[PDB]
Amino acid sequence: EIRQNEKISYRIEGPFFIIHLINPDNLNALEGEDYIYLGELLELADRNRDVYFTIIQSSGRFFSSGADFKGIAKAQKYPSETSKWVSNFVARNVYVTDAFIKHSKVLICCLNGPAIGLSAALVALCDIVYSINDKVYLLYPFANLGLITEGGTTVSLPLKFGTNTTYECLMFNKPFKYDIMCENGFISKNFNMPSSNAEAFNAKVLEELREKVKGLYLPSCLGMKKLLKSNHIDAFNKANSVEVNESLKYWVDGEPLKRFRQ
Amino acid sequence: EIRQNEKISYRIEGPFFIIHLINPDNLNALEGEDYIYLGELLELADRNRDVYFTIIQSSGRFFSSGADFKGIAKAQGDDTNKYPSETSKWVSNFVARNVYVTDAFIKHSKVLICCLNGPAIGLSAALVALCDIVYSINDKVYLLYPFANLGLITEGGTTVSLPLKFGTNTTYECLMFNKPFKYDIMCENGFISKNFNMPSSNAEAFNAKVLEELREKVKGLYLPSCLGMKKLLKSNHIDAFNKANSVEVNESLKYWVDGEPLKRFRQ
Amino acid sequence: EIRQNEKISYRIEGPFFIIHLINPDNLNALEGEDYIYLGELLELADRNRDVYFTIIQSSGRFFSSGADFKGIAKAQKYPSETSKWVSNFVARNVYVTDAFIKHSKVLICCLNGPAIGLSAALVALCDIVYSINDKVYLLYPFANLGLITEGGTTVSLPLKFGTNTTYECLMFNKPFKYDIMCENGFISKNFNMPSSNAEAFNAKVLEELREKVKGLYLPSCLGMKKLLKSNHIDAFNKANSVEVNESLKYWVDGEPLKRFRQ
Amino acid sequence: EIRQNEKISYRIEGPFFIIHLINPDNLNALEGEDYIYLGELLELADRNRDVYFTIIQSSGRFFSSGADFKGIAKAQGDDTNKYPSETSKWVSNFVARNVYVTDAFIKHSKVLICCLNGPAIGLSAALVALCDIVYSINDKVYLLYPFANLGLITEGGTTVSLPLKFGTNTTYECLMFNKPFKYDIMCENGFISKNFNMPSSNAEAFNAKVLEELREKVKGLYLPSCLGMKKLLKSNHIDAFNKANSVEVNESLKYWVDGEPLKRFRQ
Amino acid sequence: EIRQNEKISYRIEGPFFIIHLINPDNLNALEGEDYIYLGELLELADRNRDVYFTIIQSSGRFFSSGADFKGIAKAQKYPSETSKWVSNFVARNVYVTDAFIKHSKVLICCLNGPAIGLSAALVALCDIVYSINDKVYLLYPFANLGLITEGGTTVSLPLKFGTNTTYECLMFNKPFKYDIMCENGFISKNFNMPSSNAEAFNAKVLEELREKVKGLYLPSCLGMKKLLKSNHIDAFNKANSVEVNESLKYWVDGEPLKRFRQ
Amino acid sequence: EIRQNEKISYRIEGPFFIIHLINPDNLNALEGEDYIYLGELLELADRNRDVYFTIIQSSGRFFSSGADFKGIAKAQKYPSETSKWVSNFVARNVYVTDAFIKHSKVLICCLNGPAIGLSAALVALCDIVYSINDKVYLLYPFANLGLITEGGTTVSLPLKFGTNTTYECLMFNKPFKYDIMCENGFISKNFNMPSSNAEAFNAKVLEELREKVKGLYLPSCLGMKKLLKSNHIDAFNKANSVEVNESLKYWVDGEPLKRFRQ
Ligand SMILES: CCCCCCCC(=O)SCCNC(=O)CCNC(=O)[C@H](O)C(C)(C)COP(=O)(O)OP(=O)(O)OC[C@H]1O[C@@H](n2cnc3c(N)ncnc32)[C@H](O)[C@@H]1OP(=O)(O)O
Ligand SMILES: CCCCCCCC(=O)SCCNC(=O)CCNC(=O)[C@H](O)C(C)(C)COP(=O)(O)OP(=O)(O)OC[C@H]1O[C@@H](n2cnc3c(N)ncnc32)[C@H](O)[C@@H]1OP(=O)(O)O
Ligand SMILES: CCCCCCCC(=O)SCCNC(=O)CCNC(=O)[C@H](O)C(C)(C)COP(=O)(O)OP(=O)(O)OC[C@H]1O[C@@H](n2cnc3c(N)ncnc32)[C@H](O)[C@@H]1OP(=O)(O)O
Ligand SMILES: CCCCCCCC(=O)SCCNC(=O)CCNC(=O)[C@H](O)C(C)(C)COP(=O)(O)OP(=O)(O)OC[C@H]1O[C@@H](n2cnc3c(N)ncnc32)[C@H](O)[C@@H]1OP(=O)(O)O
Repeated sequence: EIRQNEKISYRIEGPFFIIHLINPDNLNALEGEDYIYLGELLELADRNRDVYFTIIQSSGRFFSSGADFKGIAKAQKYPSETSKWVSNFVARNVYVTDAFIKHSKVLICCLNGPAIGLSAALVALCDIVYSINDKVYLLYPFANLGLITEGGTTVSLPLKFGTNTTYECLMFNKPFKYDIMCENGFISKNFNMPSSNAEAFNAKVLEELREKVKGLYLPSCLGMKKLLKSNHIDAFNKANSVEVNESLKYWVDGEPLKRFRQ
Repeated sequence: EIRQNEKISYRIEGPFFIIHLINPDNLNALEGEDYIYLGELLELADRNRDVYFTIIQSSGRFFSSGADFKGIAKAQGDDTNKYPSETSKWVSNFVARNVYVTDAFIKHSKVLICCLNGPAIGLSAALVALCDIVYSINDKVYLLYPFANLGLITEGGTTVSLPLKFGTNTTYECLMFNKPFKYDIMCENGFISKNFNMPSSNAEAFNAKVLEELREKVKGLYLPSCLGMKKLLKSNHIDAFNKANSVEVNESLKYWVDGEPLKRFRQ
Repeated sequence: EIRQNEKISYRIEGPFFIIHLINPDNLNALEGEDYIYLGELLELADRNRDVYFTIIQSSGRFFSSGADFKGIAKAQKYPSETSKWVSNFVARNVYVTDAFIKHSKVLICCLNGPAIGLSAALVALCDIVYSINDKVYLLYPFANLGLITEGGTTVSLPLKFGTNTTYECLMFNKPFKYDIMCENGFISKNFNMPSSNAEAFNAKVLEELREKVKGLYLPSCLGMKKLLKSNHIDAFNKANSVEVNESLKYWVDGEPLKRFRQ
Repeated sequence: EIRQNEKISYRIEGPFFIIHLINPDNLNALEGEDYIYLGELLELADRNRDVYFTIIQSSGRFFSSGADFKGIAKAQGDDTNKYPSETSKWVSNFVARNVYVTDAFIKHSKVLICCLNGPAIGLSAALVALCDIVYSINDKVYLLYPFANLGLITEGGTTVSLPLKFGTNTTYECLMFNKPFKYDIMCENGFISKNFNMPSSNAEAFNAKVLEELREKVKGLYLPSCLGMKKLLKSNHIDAFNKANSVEVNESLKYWVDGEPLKRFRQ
Repeated sequence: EIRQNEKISYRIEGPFFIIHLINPDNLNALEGEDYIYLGELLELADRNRDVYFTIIQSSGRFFSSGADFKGIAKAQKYPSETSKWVSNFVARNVYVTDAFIKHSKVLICCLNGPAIGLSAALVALCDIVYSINDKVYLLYPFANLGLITEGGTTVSLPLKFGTNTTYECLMFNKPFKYDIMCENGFISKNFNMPSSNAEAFNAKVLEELREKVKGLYLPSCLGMKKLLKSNHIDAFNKANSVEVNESLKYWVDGEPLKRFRQ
Repeated sequence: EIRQNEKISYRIEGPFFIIHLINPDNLNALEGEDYIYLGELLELADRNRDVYFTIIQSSGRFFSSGADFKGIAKAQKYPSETSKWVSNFVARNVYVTDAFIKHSKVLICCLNGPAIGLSAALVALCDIVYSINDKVYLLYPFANLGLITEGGTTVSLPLKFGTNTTYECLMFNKPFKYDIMCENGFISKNFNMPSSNAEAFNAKVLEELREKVKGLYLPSCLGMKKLLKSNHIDAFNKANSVEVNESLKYWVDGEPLKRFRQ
């Protein structure tokens, strides 16, 4: 049981809890409350004993263009700038990043197009990623926005792409392109479908997943994930706290607001 | 430069940045915005190159009775809505404040000294346990962490600080059964570095006397060494504190959302 | 549901799962299968959603004199000495130590008299310890038996008694006496009752516990323990594996067997 | 000095301690006592001051098909009892063997080289992933960890070794869906240091050719440097491996005791 | 302010602190005091608030052939062999490795040819590496010199090249060649220029860097690096201390000196 | 085999390797080369298979007053201040601290009077400490000398005395007195003998040790220590490297030299 959100839906099909970003006209840009909603859906999936896999799917040509700048401008009532940003940015980010970090079900991202910023951080926290075609990329534009690492990217990017690649991309605001994703095994399967039909891609992933789970003992999947998660859980939780608190001086100084308004 | 707050003041005297909780009629109970203010003051002290020591002092017979329950009830009565869910409300009201103020203490680079003029409770007691040095007014001080009785869990880094400073077995006895860490336990674990043995009716005299002794003790010291040493000492547990901060604040949410603390905060 | 064991019983009273060592004529010395049984009882308590506290109580004048030497002599069928000790010692020790380390309920030991060896290791893994009187002590006689640290004592003893004290006691086979236990806050309450009535002591602890839990929100107790456990869980699990494997060369060399037979 | 085992032999040639799995008709499937024997051989090599490299070689078209299911069925049919409970049985049969052999690999101080003459499966594949260097016979080798299909979880340190050597996302795809780590994935992650590109019908020629190249490569090296370097490299993940060993072996128990793997091991 | 060194110069251009190894006739082999000098330059760059990037460039056909053996022979006054090597090797290595490990500016290496030994260790500690052409390699000849890992290679090589590749190269004294560097993303861009003009390569890298920093908020770069560094800082500091002390027995035994003399 | 040193002797008696500081007229103040010598003696004891305990004893009324200031003034040939202090301070500290941290034999300190500075740091690295009488203290005067923590005190002091006590003593240059030592179990036994006869104290400790080892299986002592050491070995090695490098800016700035001259 949870409120409805017009930008994000979910459903359950057998052992699969499927979350769908459904706002393609705005490239599935997300506001603060939408990130919170996403975290609440993960927590709902996590409490359902019939769910073994949580699948995140999107719509249109982008997975998500990241945080909604119009919503950010609306957040610019509180005794100080610090208090405002603690409520609007710190809170949201620590909550949703935490929901991904601790999630006990196998978390699969269907990457139907590019992801940017905090949405791309969340993709990097998923356990398995499938791409629609070779035009997908991840962009973390923090240096261009006057921000720093978010959503656990301090840990996930070096871990999944290597340290030297991560510095080149983050320091100079360059994308992690399809080729770098394939070379680091970030994408487990490219479906090579046209960008004009995310829907067909999403259905095809689900169809393959129904085939792949046949005969598996699903509690083994969760048992294995529980052990695998313990390799970096501490580093992720440490990073979440420091990222969110260290970002405050950037917001309070004002640079991101200037730049979020080109 | 910072706004004023009627419940907390500060001043600078030489190398000392002094923070004073000044609401003794309410036992220096603090609302969310006051915890935030406290974190902002630490960050202000941390940026001031003339400050080597940040001293936290209070007033009256309590250091602080903890989070203000009236303010907590305000975050439940509406007051428009103005939140799409209970989760969203508690993320903004509890998660955010706690993660911010705990972090300000954990990372503080100046020597952080607590003048314990009476008991401390809850999140305020957690902050006392994050200070580097603690002086007590007399042997009637105690720390109480009443999480089990409020339907909550560890806050303000107590997951790490209590076992570290009081031992694990003592921590379980106190936290599981809502029992205070009393003066004798504090002294036996070296938590209190000096008991001034003054009457509880004059926090003001105690506070002045601590400052007077501190002015004497710093004479002849090379103060950048103090900071250099703290910078190394902090690295022993910094990772564990930062990890605990994130986890404590997120794991509390289900307790707030379930509603138990609100029932219990009501008497 | 579990088999019966004549040396160890259990019962449930409200939120308390009570385990009772009931072989005072043999000072509650335990064989390998009894340590395993103890681990199985912990795991049973851990799965019961009505249990919040697991209380371990004993009988007579000793809590437990440790591993039963007669049973050890019986273990002296297997292709090698290594294989024998892997089955008899390694297996038992890793299993029972693990059951204590991961236990999610609040674990309380009623110390009715001295504990020795592996039984004393288990006492040091409990969250809270109450003593009957000031004659209790813990002895870890590994240096005298030709063995090394067991039951997580590599971590628990320095953690609960300090490093320098631990070296003095372990290197020279000296007890951790009541005074050192009180000074390190290892014992949370001394009941100051006569050693001739463990039964009255055990009942009195339970009576105080029923009083102390009134008004508490018990899920908070478990929530707090779950966070507290994460401080050292990794070090305990690492120690368990190394202790058990490093002990093998001592058993295979034969020294403990000579000495276990004075 | 050690007993003989008809399924595994060893010999020493100069600085090389060579272990050979010699039961190709059964795809070098191993029973519990064989895993133990393998650990004993590692410990023997580790104590020999003339040995600098421990080389593991196999026979036939498979490196090893993993744990022998017939032997597993023996540990279920009785065979007197002779165990007070299912838990006690599995502690002795599974827990004990796994924790011992995994530990022998994790702590081994000599350079550990695997000659991969064909596929490896299960616990045997876990041991391959614990070796320092791996050479393949041809591009048809693969590693399979079929835990999800057997109703089990990670074994032999794979909790740590697979994400470390293949990356996290690749590891989840393979483990969650019971898919092999194929040659191409092995090459792309640098898991295989050299592919010899020889036919699968002659493991013997492959094994000899690896040894021949190794005799050439060690010429002129100061061999104590190899060991000194390994001693430092091992410290990067030694704690994580030891922690994982204990947890893997204990967490598997509920899967054995519940019975699922026995049903599934039966076809 | 710092003394001059004829083998290494530096200059500052805008946000770039540029260090130039300028002894191509000796393949930029470095003596102990030159490594120390290099550490001092990093520490100077680190204290300059206008510097955001520290760029290390070399000359000729080699980046650096490593420690100068003629200088080593000079070091073979002190009460013991141990005391001599503590002063000559331990001290310098622990200092320069530490300067690279803690450096807070973005550290970029312009790899104009091969690097060997301690110089190659320093290349592996840089955040970003650009290569002149596909003939560059790194060689860590410790096994052939009778030494062990240096300059944090205990951590940096498995981290950046993987553990199995690291064992093959280190155990058998084999280079990490261009192909292995590209496959692990160690090199972020190959400029594909001729080895006869390091100068042109160096100028071209600086030109591209000036282009890539345009529009970026440079304090974000440093903020991000400060978080990224925390992933492995503890392991690097631990390794530094252990590498330098464990190498002593190799120097004192004398093997490296015999071998440094062929 | 090792050279002789007039300020420090050693001998072997059965399983005991006994190191004796023998310069009471100068309160056993030690120069750099004497610290190095002390490290070499530990490494000699560590390589001797008949040694199970390494015992450090001193003479006169002080254990050691710390680093010899006259020797420090001599050290104030080198291209820079940095290079000088790297050779004189960094090198020696990193070497001797490492020798104590890694030592595999049981390390016992006979505290015949106060210890100061780096010598007191070494006392805090010993496994077991016995005091002559209740007038012993440890003083770490770093704040008064314009230095920072040394000899692993960053880790050993909070570990053995607690964090709040450590801040009070270090920040304000106050001694850890006998009472604080006894309350934290730092001292395992006070012999309560007069300060005018260190020799009798030293002989009495050895006599009690010969009595306490009787019947023990000494390889168990070492086996246990090897496991106990792993609890904090990484933190000690990390601290060693950081302490020695971070102290440099204090020496180079000059403050300690001014203050070492009163
Ligand atoms: C509390 C949470 C804290 C948040 C942490 C902050 C960090 C982040 O999440 S990063 C978000 C920063 N966003 C960016 O940097 C913008 C980059 N995204 C882009 O899409 C690029 O502009 C670009 C060039 C790739 C898009 O090209 P293009 O496909 O032409 O986009 P466009 O056609 O304009 O998109 C369609 C519509 O979606 C809207 N839209 C797209 N992205 C966003 C966004 N991030 N925010 C708001 N609206 C957006 C457009 O305004 C446009 O509206 P309309 O149809 O009315 O013109
Ligand atoms: C964003 C932040 C999230 C943090 C979440 C939770 C963390 C916490 O801080 S937990 C702390 C919650 N507080 C408590 O459990 C205890 C608070 N209440 C108490 O009064 C003291 O504990 C107690 C009982 C020891 C005081 O004893 P006593 O000396 O008798 O004082 P008492 O007479 O009760 O109070 C004196 C006056 O101060 C007021 N006051 C004292 N503490 C508080 C408080 N915490 N909130 C509101 N008012 C308070 C009283 O209401 C009373 O006012 P009035 O004169 O109008 O009656
Ligand atoms: C698979 C698991 C691996 C096990 C890990 C191994 C490490 C350990 O657990 S340590 C166990 C080692 N045990 C010891 O060192 C023995 C020390 N225990 C003692 O009780 C001491 O002998 C001592 C002096 C304190 C007891 O004094 P006391 O009270 O006079 O004992 P006592 O009167 O003989 O005890 C009563 C009976 O219990 C029996 N008993 C007591 N302890 C044990 C024991 N550990 N094993 C077997 N039987 C025992 C006695 O044989 C005696 O039998 P009876 O009544 O027929 O004479
Ligand atoms: C204490 C230890 C605890 C460890 C617990 C679990 C960890 C594990 O090791 S899991 C591994 C379990 N094994 C498996 O899942 C796969 C084993 N079975 C297989 O045959 C191979 O995987 C497979 C299917 C790829 C082989 O393909 P293929 O080339 O067709 O060989 P196949 O014809 O099946 O077998 C050849 C012969 O060797 C025998 N054999 C092969 N592997 C095994 C085995 N693991 N156990 C018993 N017999 C085996 C076959 O029974 C067959 O004998 P026969 O001539 O009498 O029919």
